[PDB]
Amino acid sequence: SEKSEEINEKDLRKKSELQGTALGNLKQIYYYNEKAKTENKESHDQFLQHTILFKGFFTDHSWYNDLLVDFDSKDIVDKYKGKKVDLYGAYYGYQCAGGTPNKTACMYGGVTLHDNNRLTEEKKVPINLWLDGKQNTVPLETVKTNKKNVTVQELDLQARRYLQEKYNLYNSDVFDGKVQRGLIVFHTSTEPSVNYDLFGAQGQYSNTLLRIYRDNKTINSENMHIAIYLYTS
Amino acid sequence: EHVIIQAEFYLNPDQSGEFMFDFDGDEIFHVDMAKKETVWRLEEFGRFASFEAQGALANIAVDKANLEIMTKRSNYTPITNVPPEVTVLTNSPVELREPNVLICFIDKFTPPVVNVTWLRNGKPVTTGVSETVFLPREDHLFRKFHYLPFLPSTEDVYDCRVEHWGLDEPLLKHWEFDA
Amino acid sequence: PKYVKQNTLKLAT
Amino acid sequence: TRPRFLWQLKFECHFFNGTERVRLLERCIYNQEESVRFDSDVGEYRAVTELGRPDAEYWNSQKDLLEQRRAAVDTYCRHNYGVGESFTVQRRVEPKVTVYPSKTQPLQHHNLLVCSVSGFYPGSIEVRWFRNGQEEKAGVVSTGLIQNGDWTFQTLVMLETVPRSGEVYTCQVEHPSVTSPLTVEWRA
Repeated sequence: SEKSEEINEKDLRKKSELQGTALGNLKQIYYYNEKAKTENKESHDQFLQHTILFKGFFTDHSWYNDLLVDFDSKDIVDKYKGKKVDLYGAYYGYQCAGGTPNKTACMYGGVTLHDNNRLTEEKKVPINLWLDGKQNTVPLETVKTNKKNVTVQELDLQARRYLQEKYNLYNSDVFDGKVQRGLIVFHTSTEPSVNYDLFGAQGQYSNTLLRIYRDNKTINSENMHIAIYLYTS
Repeated sequence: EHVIIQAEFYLNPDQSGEFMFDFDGDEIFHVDMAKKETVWRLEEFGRFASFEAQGALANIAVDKANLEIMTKRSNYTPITNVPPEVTVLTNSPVELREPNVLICFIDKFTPPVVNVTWLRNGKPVTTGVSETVFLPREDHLFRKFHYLPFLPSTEDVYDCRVEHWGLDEPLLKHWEFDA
Repeated sequence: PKYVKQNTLKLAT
Repeated sequence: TRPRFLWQLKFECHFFNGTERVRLLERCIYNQEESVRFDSDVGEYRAVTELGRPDAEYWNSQKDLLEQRRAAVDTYCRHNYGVGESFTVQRRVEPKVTVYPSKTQPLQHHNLLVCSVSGFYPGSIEVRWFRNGQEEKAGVVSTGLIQNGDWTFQTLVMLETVPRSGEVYTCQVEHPSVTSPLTVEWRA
């Protein structure tokens, strides 16, 4: 963690700065929307070379039947192609192409290795929150995860669902959404920490709103914890 | 008098593809599939026109799709390798202690997969080296480019290293200032 | 001035 | 290494006399064999090798798709043409002309001269030689139009001779980027 008068300093973007339906799409992506999560999958199926397509991945969905995962490089694809894999991200439809025409959805990262990644016991990720420096008590069940090397995405998609349920993070100022700013640190000990401005999301649609997860970052679950600082200023 | 070409391709098993426009043999622009952004040859072209990169991304989805079909109907007959022709060249008559740029024109080759590497006295380089996507020709093979900037000398000898699948051994092309 | 691409079609299945 | 399979797709716009005449030529190629194509001058798809068959009969069926592929001469070819007209068609850069000898020699022992135009665009170029004001169509061996790919050309028109003192050679170059042909003279 750190001081809320110093994290209070860094130049986070504001909710002020959000052009159009963007906000509603963060509340869309994070709160209402569905998201992938299905263990032991496979494939060396792609569209272009930075991707991996999961031919016939969705079963009982009114539109899609394929989910195409977008990585930064072939390099990153070679770690997961044709190997046992687990997904856990927020997918989408508008713009997306590569799978069965019109019936395909896109994602960004959220992929971990399967073999030897299950934990002996479900890991409850400890979250420390701050509502104007004034720490608040957020339950342990909030962020769970069974993987050892969990993806930064899998944890975030969850915490980002709490901040909505508890603080209406993405609801307009009208529909009471006091928080004008907020950050989120995924705290690991033996590795560099992951920092995510809560309103520093670029673009208006899911296609960019999800890019943050394109590097497909994966951290070590245990010993870890989360940190959240929100600001009404 | 003039000809524009919306040429594009998808290749298996490389699972690689490309989409670019052409004006009389000069790439006008191409889409960076990965970054999903249109890349104007000369930065200038962009302060003027445009191109919804998103569009190319979708066309190619179909191409991939058409290849699968055709490959099957053709009863899995594969492409026949065709070795390129390299021809090192320069931007302008080399002048000692006067900047220049070594061109490596790869040509008349297919499929669209070729490795190129720049050697300065045997060693590799990254001195402002860029290339050009695969350009189209009337016979449907490909014509490529590679540029390497450099300040002339007699204290140096350069070479264009070109690896392709039609070649029985890498292709070396030496260039050196003559006095 | 917007460049317009030409949509590629699906072959005979 | 493994076998390769390829699919190439080209949409061609042949512009004759500016825009007064256009011809769209959609071409489908597998590996390196064009299997099916559309031609504004024919109006419909047509196979060009047995593999093309299914396709042709197909598409031409949707008179709806055909109708489009026929108007594409105005919404695509013509439209695109004027989109980049300014930086492509109009594109003009004045060449740089230079003269020098290949292998400095002891005058009058037959030599070779090389004019090195460089910087080009468009390509259509001319470069005659003139020994003492007299044009020569004899001994002007040229490398040809060399395209650099950065939107610039550079040809090298050489001339073989025998350096008699006093003779004044000159390389003239007419280019659409210059109102008056450029020139450069060299003393023997």
